[PDB]
Amino acid sequence: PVMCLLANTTFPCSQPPCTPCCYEKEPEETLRMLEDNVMRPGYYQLLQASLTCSPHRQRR
Amino acid sequence: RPGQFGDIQSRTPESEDVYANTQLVLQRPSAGTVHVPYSQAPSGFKYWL
Amino acid sequence: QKFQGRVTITADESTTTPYTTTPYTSTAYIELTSLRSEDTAVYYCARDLGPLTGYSYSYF
Repeated sequence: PVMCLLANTTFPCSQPPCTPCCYEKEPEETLRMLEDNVMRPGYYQLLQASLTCSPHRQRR
Repeated sequence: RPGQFGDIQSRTPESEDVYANTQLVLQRPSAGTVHVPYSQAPSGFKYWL
Repeated sequence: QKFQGRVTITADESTTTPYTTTPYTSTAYIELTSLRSEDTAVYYCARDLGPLTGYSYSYF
């Protein structure tokens, strides 16, 4: 694996920080990672889970 | 001669005795297209005008 | 809205060159995921003129 930064907490980059429906729950909280994970390789794994992979429901 | 005045000639405005020397060459078709491509000198009359 | 996030619809690139004087072909795939008994049906692909007809809505 490899580990994301949330604010102080960490989680595996394929996994969500918060679920279900990450952005649809809390836009101004979903800001927190997308502030600063821009330099990290895990950004497009985190983005898929948070915003695109399977329209926040089932499987790709 | 091709591409100049008199590239096609005709003894009268009603004769069938056409002489022509347009240097027409047929070329190989391409890419599985059905068409006929060719090269000839453009009308020496259209140029002369 | 019922099928987004249940389903993936996708296609394969047919030809990128500015040709096909050969007969044209296109290939599509659909995935259904997390199946329940009530998803049982017959499924059809169908051709749609919507984009060609000025980006109108479809008729098949």
